[PDB]
Amino acid sequence: AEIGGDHGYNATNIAAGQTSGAVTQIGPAVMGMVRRAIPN
Amino acid sequence: STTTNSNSIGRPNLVALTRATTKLIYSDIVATQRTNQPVAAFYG
Repeated sequence: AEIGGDHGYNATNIAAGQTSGAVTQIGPAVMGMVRRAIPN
Repeated sequence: STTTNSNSIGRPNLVALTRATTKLIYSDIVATQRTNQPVAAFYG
């Protein structure tokens, strides 16, 4: 009967770990970083 | 008749030194653990 819950697909809510159900998140993990390329 | 009214004193003996600081008691009050991030968030 425990519903985990979704996010609002709102970048603010995702970034903040805000869900609609049983579990609040620490935050949206880590995928990585993009650094701007340097010209030749 | 040399007495203490003649003999001079170069410097006093400090004997002892102290400091006006206080006792800090928070270690026994606060539930503290070091963090490794600019933000922390506890789970209830």
